[PDB]
Amino acid sequence: PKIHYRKDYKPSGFIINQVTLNINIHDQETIVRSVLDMDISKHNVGEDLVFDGVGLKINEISINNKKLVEGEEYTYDNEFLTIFSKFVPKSKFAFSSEVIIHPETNYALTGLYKSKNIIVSQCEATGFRRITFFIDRPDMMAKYDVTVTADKEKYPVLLSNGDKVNEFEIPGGRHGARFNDPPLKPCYLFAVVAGDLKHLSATYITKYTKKKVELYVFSEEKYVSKLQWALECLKKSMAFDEDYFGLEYDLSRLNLVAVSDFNVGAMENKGLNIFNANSLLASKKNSIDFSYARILTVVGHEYFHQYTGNRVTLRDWFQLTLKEGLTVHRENLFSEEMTKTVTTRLSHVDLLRSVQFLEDSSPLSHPIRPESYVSMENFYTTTVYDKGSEVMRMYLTILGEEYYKKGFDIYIKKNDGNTATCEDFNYAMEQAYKMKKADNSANLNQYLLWFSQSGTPHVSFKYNYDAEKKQYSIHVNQYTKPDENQKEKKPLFIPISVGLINPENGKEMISQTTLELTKESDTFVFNNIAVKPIPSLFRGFSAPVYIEDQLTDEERILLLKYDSDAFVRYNSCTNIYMKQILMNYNEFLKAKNEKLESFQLTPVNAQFIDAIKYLLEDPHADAGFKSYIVSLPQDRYIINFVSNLDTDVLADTKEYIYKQIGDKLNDVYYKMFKSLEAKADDLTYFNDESHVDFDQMNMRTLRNTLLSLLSKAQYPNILNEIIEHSKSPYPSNWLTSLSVSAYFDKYFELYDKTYKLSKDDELLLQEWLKTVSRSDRKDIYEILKKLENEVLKDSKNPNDIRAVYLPFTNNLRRFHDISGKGYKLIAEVITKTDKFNPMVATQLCEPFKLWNKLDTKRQELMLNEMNTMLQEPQISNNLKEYLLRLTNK
Ligand SMILES: O=C(N[C@@H](C(=O)NO)c1ccc(-c2cc(F)c(F)c(F)c2)cc1)[C@@H](F)C(F)(F)F
Ligand SMILES: [Mg+2]
Ligand SMILES: [Mg+2]
Ligand SMILES: [Mg+2]
Ligand SMILES: [Mg+2]
Ligand SMILES: [Zn+2]
Repeated sequence: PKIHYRKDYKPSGFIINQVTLNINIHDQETIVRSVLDMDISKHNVGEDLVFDGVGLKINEISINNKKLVEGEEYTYDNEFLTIFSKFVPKSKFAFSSEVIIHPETNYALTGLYKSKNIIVSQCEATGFRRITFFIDRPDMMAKYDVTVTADKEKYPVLLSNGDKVNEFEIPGGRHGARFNDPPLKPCYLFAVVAGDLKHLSATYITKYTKKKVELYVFSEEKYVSKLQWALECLKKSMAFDEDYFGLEYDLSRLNLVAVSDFNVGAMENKGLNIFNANSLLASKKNSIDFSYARILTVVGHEYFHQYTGNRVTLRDWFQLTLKEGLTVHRENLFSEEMTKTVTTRLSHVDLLRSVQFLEDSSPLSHPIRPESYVSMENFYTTTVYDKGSEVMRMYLTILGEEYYKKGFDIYIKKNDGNTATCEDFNYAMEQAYKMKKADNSANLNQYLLWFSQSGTPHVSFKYNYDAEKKQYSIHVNQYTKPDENQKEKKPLFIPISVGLINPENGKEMISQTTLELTKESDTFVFNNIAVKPIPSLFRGFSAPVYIEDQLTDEERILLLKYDSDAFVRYNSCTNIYMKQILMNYNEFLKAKNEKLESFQLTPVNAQFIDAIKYLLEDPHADAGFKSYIVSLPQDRYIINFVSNLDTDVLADTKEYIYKQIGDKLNDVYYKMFKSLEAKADDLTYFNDESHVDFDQMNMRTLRNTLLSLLSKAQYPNILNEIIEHSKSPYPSNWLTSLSVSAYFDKYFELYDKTYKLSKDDELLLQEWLKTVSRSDRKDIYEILKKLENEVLKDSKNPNDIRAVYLPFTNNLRRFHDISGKGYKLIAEVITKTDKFNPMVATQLCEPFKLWNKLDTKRQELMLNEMNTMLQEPQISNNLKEYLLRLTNK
């Protein structure tokens, strides 16, 4: 099993200057003819010519138009084509081949495949080798000349990278299109699409060069009415890159294409971005609210890759975070500016500290630039993406906007048209740092540890105030726990955005201040501090760390009410919740262990409940923020703070705390649920797909959150509200009516009603499936069986499989049933999926990531299912590799 090491990078002994492809699509097979115009590099030492080529059927291979013969001049083992060096030319030469591949039965959705009636490619990371022979690595840059042919009736729309330079008819009802793409590119950015596609289009005129860019968004005919918001988002993306970064699109045309079957969200193929339909298509009648921000982020994300990934590309795959962490960061800047809601940044942090923190304290922990890999298909992680983005964002926090923009432009101008590494980016940032600090002696060498060191730093605080001296001190410590990647962890460059709040009037006591913590510990002192402040720490979540604020709940409540920073207010609330959760958890655990007949629980802080009421009742406060404060921290955030977590005891703990708060605030909840209706459910723009109001959507989130709290509580006659909610035109509302009805006799009536509403739109039905999957039902296993038999069946669509099973795995009480029946069920699905799509099978492993954090019975149960999956004779490379790492084997 080949392990690739970052330190082993060496450039190829060969060069590929030109790729000329003929892709001929037929009913039962696809024939690919390829001529590679090649050369010998200065690094060549007379080695064999070895091409990647996976699952290819060879019809012929030639060098300089001379047929090569198997055995004597070459060998092929279904993974590598080896041409013996005595037969390899010493100067420029042409290599040609004709292979047969079979998109129809390509269910792994890598290489060239069929999604419904669309032929489509996915080449990142090493999928191009499933299409034709190549030296399949991103430093092998080449020009591409691509001809596609196909039955005209089935496949009237033909697309690839570059300009369409010819279209022609072919005898027998066929037709072709030729695309020439002169700029050099790595092969993972090659794409081809063929199908009966329908489109919306527009023309965009660039800000500075005033170039006309044609924008096309494509889908199957059935869903063409769902393309409009995507086009709006594309225009928005282009404008933001122009306005913030001064960057314009360089090509005459940009195509976005939705396909039903896709392993991830989307792919940034040059001039031909290809999307999971769930991340490109929406309409207000047929999509939940979440689709709108999803499409905005994903369209934005693929667009921003045109610079950070496409024009400036990767030397090697170990540099993945250089294009993904940076493009996620650009996408976050964009979406924050587009939505103008504080919950956009909060939602990113919420995801990082639950999902990515879990990963980073799991056996799978890695730095954002790993040292090795076996499977690229398993490399695309929340660590590389989301911790990557936080590391890219810290440069902005450290430099400020002006010098960050200067540094970023240095990176682009210096590396445009080339491969690059993480060091190139740090170097560019460092140049800006020298300018900002006004001495060329300043450096960011310590910053590189963010790329190489794994694990989440813990940052903790102590304070001192001298009332006579008017002198305030913040003592800060950082610590990262040793793990498998470093025995000794080094201190990082941690930027701490801080404010000081006057507790008497809630005002700022100092100007904007970013503490630069560069040692294991430091003391930051402030003079002329007139009164003892409450510190506002890591404003905007200014570093990806565990924050231990060492504040009292009284101080935290003051910040929650009066601080200026949304994240610190949100975090202060989170910290109050966590102190309560840990306390009640231990009390419940003790009662369980000692088999107590009676015991006490510590009630929720009443001033805290009063603070929530205060904020909820404030008509000038933000609805999205309001929905965060009435929600306990995510289970996957909580689990980072508890050893041997008994999921039952945690379920009882959450139940107690929600009941405590609802016993005081339910009337407030109910009043708000009713008063929010007019604005939240306003239909004025329901038939305008260009009008998206993120505040209004946050009001609906708040109503739907409140409705859930009231339904769980069995608030008097809340079922009436539920039934009326089911008649709302907004799918976020009527799907919510299904999940909250779980607590009532009406559940299966709403199940049928909402099914009938959902069944004729592919993506809406997947949303319905998710809603059922995550329904708080005691009969949820019986319900899942019904979904399998009646709706899911033997679908190989990753959207269908993920929709049915993943939401259920977050059911704390039932997925973690002490019998192990939920672990058994998800392992059976993983093994079944692994037969045809190893990448998605490993995605479906996600609930096992925390296995060694649970109580010892559940650790044993999970480990048993993982060992069972590992023992499957036909297990894929992906899944084997992943489970071996996860189980510390
Ligand atoms: O869709 C995502 N990421 C893709 C991306 O970065 N688009 O710009 C992405 C694209 C391709 C792959 C990928 C990697 C492989 F190794 C494959 F085999 C494969 F089929 C897809 C993974 C993630 C999500 F991270 C996002 F962006 F949040 F939606
Ligand atoms: Mg094959
Ligand atoms: Mg503009
Ligand atoms: Mg389908
Ligand atoms: Mg290990
Ligand atoms: Zn990306």
